[PDB]
Amino acid sequence: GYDLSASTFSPDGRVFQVEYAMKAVENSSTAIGIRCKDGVVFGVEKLVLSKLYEEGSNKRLFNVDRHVGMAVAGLLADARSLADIAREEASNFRSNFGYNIPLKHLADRVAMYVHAYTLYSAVRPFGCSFMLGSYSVNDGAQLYMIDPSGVSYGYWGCAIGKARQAAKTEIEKLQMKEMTCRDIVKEVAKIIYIVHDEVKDKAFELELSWVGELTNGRHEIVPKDIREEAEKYAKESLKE
Amino acid sequence: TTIAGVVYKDGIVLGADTRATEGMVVADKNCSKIHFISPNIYCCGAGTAADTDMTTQLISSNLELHSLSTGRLPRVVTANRMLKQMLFRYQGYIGAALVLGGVDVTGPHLYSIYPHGSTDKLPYVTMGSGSLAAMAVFEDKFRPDMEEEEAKNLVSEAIAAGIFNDLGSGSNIDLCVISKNKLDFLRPYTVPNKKGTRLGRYRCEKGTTAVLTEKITPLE
Amino acid sequence: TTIMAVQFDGGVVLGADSRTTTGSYIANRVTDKLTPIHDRIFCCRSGSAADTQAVADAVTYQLGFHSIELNEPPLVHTAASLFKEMCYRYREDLMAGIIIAGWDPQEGGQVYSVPMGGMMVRQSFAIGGSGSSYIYGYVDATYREGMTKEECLQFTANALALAMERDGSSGGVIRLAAIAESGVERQVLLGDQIPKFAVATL
Amino acid sequence: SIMSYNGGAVMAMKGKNCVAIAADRRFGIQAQMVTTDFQKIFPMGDRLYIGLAGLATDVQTVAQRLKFRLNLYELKEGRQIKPYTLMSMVANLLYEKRFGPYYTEPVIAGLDPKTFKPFICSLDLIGCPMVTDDFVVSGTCAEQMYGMCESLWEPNMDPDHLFETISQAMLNAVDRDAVSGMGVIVHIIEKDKITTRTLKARMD
Amino acid sequence: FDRHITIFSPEGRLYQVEYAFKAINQGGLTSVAVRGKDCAVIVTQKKVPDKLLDSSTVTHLFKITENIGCVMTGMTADSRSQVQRARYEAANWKYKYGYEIPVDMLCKRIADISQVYTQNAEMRPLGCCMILIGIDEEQGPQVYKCDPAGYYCGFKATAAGVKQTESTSFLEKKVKKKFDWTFEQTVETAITCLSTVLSIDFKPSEIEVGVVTVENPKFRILTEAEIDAHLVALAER
Amino acid sequence: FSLTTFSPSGKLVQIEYALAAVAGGAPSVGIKAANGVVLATEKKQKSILYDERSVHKVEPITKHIGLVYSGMGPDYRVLVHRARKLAQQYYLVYQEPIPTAQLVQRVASVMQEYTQSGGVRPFGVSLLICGWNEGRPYLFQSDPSGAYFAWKATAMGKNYVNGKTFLEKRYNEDLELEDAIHTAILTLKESFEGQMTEDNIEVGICNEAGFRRLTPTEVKDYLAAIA
Repeated sequence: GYDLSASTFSPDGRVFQVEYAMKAVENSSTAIGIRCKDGVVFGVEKLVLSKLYEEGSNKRLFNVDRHVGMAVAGLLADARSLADIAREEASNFRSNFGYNIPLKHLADRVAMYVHAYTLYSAVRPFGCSFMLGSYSVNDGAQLYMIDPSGVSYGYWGCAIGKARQAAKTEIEKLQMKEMTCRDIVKEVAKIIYIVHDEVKDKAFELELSWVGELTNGRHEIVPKDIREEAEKYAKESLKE
Repeated sequence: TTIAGVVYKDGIVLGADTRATEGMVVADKNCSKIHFISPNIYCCGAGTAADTDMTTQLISSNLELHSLSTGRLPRVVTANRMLKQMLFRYQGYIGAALVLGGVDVTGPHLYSIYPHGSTDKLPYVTMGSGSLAAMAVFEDKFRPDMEEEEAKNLVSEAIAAGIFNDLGSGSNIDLCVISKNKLDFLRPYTVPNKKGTRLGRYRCEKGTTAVLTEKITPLE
Repeated sequence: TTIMAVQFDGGVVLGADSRTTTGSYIANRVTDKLTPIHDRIFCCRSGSAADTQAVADAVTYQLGFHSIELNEPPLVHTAASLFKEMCYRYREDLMAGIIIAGWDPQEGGQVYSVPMGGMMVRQSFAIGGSGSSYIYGYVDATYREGMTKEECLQFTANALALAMERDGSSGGVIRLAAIAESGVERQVLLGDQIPKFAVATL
Repeated sequence: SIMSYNGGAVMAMKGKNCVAIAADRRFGIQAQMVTTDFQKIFPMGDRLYIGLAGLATDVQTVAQRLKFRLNLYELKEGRQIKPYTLMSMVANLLYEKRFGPYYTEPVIAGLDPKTFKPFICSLDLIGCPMVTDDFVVSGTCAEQMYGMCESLWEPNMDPDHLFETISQAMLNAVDRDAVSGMGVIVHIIEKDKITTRTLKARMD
Repeated sequence: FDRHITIFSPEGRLYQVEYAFKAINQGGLTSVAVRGKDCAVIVTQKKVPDKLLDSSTVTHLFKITENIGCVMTGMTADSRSQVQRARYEAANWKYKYGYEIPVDMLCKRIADISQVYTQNAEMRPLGCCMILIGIDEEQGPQVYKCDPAGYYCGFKATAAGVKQTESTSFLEKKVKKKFDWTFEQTVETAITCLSTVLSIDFKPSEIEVGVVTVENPKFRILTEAEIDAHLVALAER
Repeated sequence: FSLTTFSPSGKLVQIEYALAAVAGGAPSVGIKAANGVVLATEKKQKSILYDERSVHKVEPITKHIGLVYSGMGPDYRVLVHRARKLAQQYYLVYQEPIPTAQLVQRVASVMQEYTQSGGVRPFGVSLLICGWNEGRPYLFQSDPSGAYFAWKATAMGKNYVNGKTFLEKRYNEDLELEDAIHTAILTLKESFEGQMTEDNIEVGICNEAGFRRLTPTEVKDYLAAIA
């Protein structure tokens, strides 16, 4: 048929494997990212399938450099691989040019590595979308998302996974261009708690990360005293 | 060897001698040291003759391959960048020292290229063994924005200075004049040296040479 | 060869002689040892002409590709780092002394020297070549932080004139260049414009 | 030196509508003669010959590798080769070893097989041709043969005189070179006949 | 069958290469390019569906060199690859030959690259069209287009996208009268074509315009404050 | 489907189908007069927007060799480059301009390289190669199979049979380069679905002076049934 290879077109110019690889992202848990006035904040709806797994397993927030973070949704092995590629890109950039890679450039370099898998018969496309986020004094805050096809666009707010629609419908309410990171944390946790469905799947963990002035261009996991102070606000705003 | 070039008001004039040595002995008398690169670009060559021949031939073929895809007239910067990029890759083992000159849409250009890949674009350049005698004339008699015949006289004087004061140069002066609307390759231009007329005769008549064996082999 | 670079607040100043020798014969007396890598980044060239010309061409290629695909003007540190990688990866095959001077919006006027072995270090004034030995004292006794463009041009011309007067492999013409946000000015000093100093008679 | 390890001498000389070529017949190591019927002139077609002086290994190797290319050429082509083109073939064959050079300095002599105008050429060991119109030499006695051909050569020469000229040059040259001689052989080639002679020479 | 792999059919046709012309229309956008006596213009529409996207990143105009500009139409990821290859080729041209690549030559280099994908079964063709513009020394302004199959040609005007036939009808109807071509007439013609075939009453936010002229050969992408100046003049007459 | 496969009849089917792509391209004429060779073809555009002074169906390989084709232009631009390289290789070795037959051999070798591997399709072009070597004109016809034919006159592309019978009934020797151009244009006028203008065709001739693509002025001159 016309839907068995990525080297194949259909009579209307469609490549169905690349779309089927997006269908795999649609069936994964939800991650969001919001660009603030002075940083970026990532949030992930981390599902715990069994109580035998430790708290900290299947981390879906990755540090790709000391100023760049990465959140993924889809197949997780594919995401770990793409993280390993995003790391050697930034490594070789510093090795050859002597400074931290920008994110518009890293996004392009990873997008092309992802697009190369949409052309051949010996490989499948990647089964993961993902967001990158950085902050610099010169380049400012930045948030890009990359799809399996190899597309890359900038954002003020974005979501990937099951509850993409439901989450962007809440993110557009935010006036993110006015706010700081500690105030957008509350909103990120509130959205993740709004879109999570306890009947469709079991209990979950909230996973957050930051980059901005308050970390000095260092991508960090959020401390516990703030993550709990936001999870509480999420519970108290569910009275609606 | 002795080669030279100038840039006058309208175009380029090149010059060269014709002697070629293998040691302190003269092998050739009417050599041709000015080589075709394009209908608007010619090159003079010193150093190891085979290296210059093959290098000029290769760049000529590559430019006849480039101009035929583009459909345009070639440029001198392209030839220079080919030559220097190759000679730098061979790290000097190709003993091709050159004087390249032509005329394109941007105007007349003249270059000197050394076998390690260094280049100099100048209004007058000399090269070979009689370089110093040629430049002794250029420094004393050169002027900007000269006419065709003044430039030709200057180059002939330079090559003659290299001839009559260097041992590796002699036996003729060739030139090439290049302009936007003309090209004149002058082989020979002056003949300042002529062998002496011989007085006696040594023509050997049939029989003075002894033979042991003979064979004939007809053909058609 | 005698090359020199200085930074002031707005930007940088560069300078160079015009001589290219082959032993003791002067093959080119009007050489241009200043080289535009980009619109506001220059190279002052010392050492083997072949090696350094090739390195300059290659770095120009690299930085053009980089700057177009970023769509912002490149840094001086970037060009200096490319020079460093090429001069260090091929230090056993190159004889190349480089000074990189230019202007960048992030950090402004900058000067980077890249000697033969391929180390890199930022400087306020950098001197290189074969005549720098004869002016290492003058430039230390005369430099002062807070100089404007014209005072730096004067300094760079006075130093190169001395280095050319004493060094046999340096002479001819002082080619200057000043770089800043506005653009790139270029001068050529020759004849009486080159500074003259007292030569003792007793 | 290198090429003086085996010795040799080759000459070519034109006439009016004819051409000649000559060589010595000695094979020997440094200072010992082994054989007196050594081939150094090789036919490359009718009305076209080539001669080789230098290191005998390279003589045979170049001749065989050139006959290889020539046979393939004139098989693919449907024509015998012109001398101008054999010159370039040899130049390419030798410049392919620009850093592993064959130690030969060939000499070519022939007639174009349509208009039959003579041709003579010389090459170095890395393939720079030299198309003179009087005479060419290569070997260990090059100066001695230059001195004879400069004085004896005349512009227009019928074969009966060309033979005498190219013989009296070779004999009196190799009679002053220690590692060249023990016989001299001459080929005269015209439109209608190729004549071949061995000469009365000293064997010391 | 004769439609899955790049083989020949009994009627001598390549259907996988024809199906790559259909991918150009999946993005759902239309590009237009017009040539003048001293100018050359490219035009396309800028459709953001979300307010969460940064409009600065959503573009289909690209700078290949300082003097050459492009507009890409088709699948968005293929276009970035073709654009990066165009940039690499333009840079290596100048490294090798010492002068800037023309449009006539860059176009056919991209076409030569694209034809190998039709003759070798390694890689898929790219579902993207490409229109370039640039000012030549003697020839003047140039407008060149290349295809997924490796076809290329110069144009006075052309389009790429869904509304391409109904754009080339407008354009061939306007070109025959041969008015005094100018910068303003050129941009007005392009915008009127894109307005007629789409019937949308453009804003300055819904299009992006790149231009190149003999006065200033540097490609420059226009601002919303400069597209409005040309848009207002249309409503007048 | 596959190219490294014979049929029981003993036929190569993908080659036969590559020739079907030649049989559907624009017509191309070839005539070998006594003192020259003519090459003419249909260069017609789908709109007034296409600039016809930018691409050429008649291209030179050397000073004395030239080409036309019928079929696919992308495939043509590869063989043009290959022929131009092979001519320069020949010159680099022998320092003589390549004969017109050796180029045809070495180019049919390239066309044959693309007939023996899997994962490659043959070329969808046939060529007509004109030359002037050794005081004689030449005209050949290379095919995707790797086979060439020397012709005195022929036609390729759409209506290549009636266009050839026209030559069989309207061509002889004792011609010259100007009586043959009229015959070539008359042989193209059979299939011209419209008014023949100077810009709808493209002509190239070879002779003692070498190959040259004529200009639109020279085309408009003889388009009046003149000479």
